Amino acid sequence: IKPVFERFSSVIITSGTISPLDMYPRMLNFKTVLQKSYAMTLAKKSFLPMIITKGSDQVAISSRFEIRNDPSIVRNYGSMLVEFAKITPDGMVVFFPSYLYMESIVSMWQT
Amino acid sequence: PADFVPDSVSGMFRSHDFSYLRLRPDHASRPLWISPSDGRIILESFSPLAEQAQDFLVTIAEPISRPSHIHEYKITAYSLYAAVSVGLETDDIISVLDRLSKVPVAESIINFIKGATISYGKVKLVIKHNRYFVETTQADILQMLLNDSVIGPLRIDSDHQVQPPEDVLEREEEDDDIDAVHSFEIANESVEVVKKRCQEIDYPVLEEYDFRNDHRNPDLDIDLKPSTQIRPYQEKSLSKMFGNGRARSGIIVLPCGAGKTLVGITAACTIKKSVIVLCTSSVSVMQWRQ
Amino acid sequence: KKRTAKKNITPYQRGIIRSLILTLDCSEAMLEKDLRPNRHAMIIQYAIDFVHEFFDQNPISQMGIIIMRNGLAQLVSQVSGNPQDHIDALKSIRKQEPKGNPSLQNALEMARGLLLPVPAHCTREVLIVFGSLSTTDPGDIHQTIDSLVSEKIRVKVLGLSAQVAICKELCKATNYGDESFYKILLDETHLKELFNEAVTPLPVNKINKGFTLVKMGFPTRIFEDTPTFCSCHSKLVYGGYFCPNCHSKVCSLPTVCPCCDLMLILSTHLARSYHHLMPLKTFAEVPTTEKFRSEDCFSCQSRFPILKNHKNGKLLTSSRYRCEDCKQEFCVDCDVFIHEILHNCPGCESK
Ligand SMILES: [Zn+2]
Ligand SMILES: [Zn+2]
Ligand SMILES: [Zn+2]
Ligand SMILES: [Zn+2]
Repeated sequence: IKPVFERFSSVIITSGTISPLDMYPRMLNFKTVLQKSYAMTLAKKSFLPMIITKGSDQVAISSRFEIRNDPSIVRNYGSMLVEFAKITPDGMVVFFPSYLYMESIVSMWQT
Repeated sequence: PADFVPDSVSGMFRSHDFSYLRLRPDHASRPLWISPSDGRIILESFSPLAEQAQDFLVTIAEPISRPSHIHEYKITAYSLYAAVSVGLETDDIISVLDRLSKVPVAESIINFIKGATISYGKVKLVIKHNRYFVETTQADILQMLLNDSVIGPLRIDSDHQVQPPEDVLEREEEDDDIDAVHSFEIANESVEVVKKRCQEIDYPVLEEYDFRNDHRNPDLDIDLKPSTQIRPYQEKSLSKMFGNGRARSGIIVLPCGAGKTLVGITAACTIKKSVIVLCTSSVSVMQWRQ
Repeated sequence: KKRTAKKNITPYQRGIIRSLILTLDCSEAMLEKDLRPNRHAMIIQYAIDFVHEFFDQNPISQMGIIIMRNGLAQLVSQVSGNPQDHIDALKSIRKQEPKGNPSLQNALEMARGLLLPVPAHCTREVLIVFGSLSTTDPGDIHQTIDSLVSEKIRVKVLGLSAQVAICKELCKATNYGDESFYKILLDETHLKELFNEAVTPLPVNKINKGFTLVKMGFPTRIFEDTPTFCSCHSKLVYGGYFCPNCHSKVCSLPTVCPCCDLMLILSTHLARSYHHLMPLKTFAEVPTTEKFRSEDCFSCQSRFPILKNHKNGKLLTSSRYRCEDCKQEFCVDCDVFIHEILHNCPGCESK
């Protein structure tokens, strides 16, 4: 980066996601002026972030254990996915943490 | 005996009167009517929290009556233990029941509910180095373990050992409560004495079954396949019996012939340790197997 | 604290004649457990209610019923003007159980085929009671939607507990763009009122379209009893009507003459229409402390007015919801009753 911050004078940084707004001055070693974040002023809820830590078995889940199978975790995720597929209208996404993870998971879901 | 009568003590707490019993002031504004002397819960249609009240009653007790207008309540010692293991707050549950139930909360019933909320299904049995010890996550469990004749007197002062927890776990206390808390190691002789004391002094401990800590038992020739049939009551019973993390030995009444042994097979595979199966008769054993 | 419609801003036009083709949904989805028996049983019950209501308030229209089972649209009642046939058809269905997936596309195409004979002055419509969260189409759908809007066929659908993008597009598309017709429900009572508001004719802001005089004639009841004889069902019926022109008997109905094919009505149907055309101004709720009016009802004689200074009670409100043009009071019950059942405003009639 250093050459551009050297060359240009007035630069901007913008994203719908940046956080925290101090790691970037640290890593990139550059001077800022206005490090502001904007709040979604909504007259309505409009979206429902959640943290589904425990499946039906009330068991803590993740991908952290391995890149592997542990049929408890697999069955838990599969239940999650299928009930969502029942409930949401057209259009849904998922984001597995890594490709091999998806390969194994879906293979043995099809199992 | 090594068992406590309270498990089968259900069938009491149904009797009252009108002179000593006063009209519940909440009777004027009470969506339900929890009859304490009779142990009943007359949850009429006026209750707006009827689902939650029924869930709480079924946890703590056995709802005998479920009429179209109002429900009924029955007392069950096993039901009391199940409610205690449910995990709901005792004081908050009592307050909610008093608010919804028009009848005032009875003294004896309130005391039983308070005892079941903490003591019932909430005993403390600490573990050190992945074994069974005399301690508790809560303060009461540690005091009981220290004052326990077998837990304390038979428990070595060493807080925890990995090898002692694996081998000796005052016997191998694989049926102890949650480990990794303030506790001390115990020997490998007399779990019979420990459970006898627990049932005699009425200590319902939230036991587990640390199968991976059963270092003495090699993992038997078990094929951990859940491909056998699974049923809603079967799976919910499995969820209840496995508890938290490690499984636990428990009692579940099941419809015989309706896949009763399926959950047992699943749990036996889950623990991956030495398990045996018993049916009624040897001919019935063969019939069930086939 | 009030929940009132501010103003009616199409009190000039409606579709008085109708041909509404209700299409139910009998598919595996409707078997879940959210409404008391199921989706399906409650749906059909309310459908019966709506059939009665709609054929009352619009007693000159027709109607046809369509199911969606196994991805197929199987007509269960020809487009007809006799409520009893449709009622019986629904009765029959309710004892039968759903299967397969809802094929919205097929139902749509079957309707568009079905409503072709309906003449220009008559107005078309469909009412999808869509219950599921998917469709299964054997063709392009936007093709069909385009054909629809080409054939001037408004569509209103009542989704169950979700919002489906394609349905929203569908309603927004046929109804001249103005999206208000994809209302979906959140409660059973909401559902009852949903059907109720589906009963009335449907204005938004009508484009200037062809308005056409329609020939019709009124019958005269018959007298004889033993001479029982019918020309619309070929039975013996102890006495009926006479087409003024065809001059043949016709069993009791607002039906179309089965001999010379002209519409038959008495007038009371036209009276219902009149009621729908030009309704009243919504009755105003009088100011709590500024009313100083008579302490009674007017149409009725109720004693529910006020309480005169009671800390919070009098501070609440003054039940004097009073209509505008006649400027006379009316208790809440009287106003509800006037604006629901009979639309001649009591005082506003009298002057
Ligand atoms: Zn006839
Ligand atoms: Zn005629
Ligand atoms: Zn009145
Ligand atoms: Zn008036």
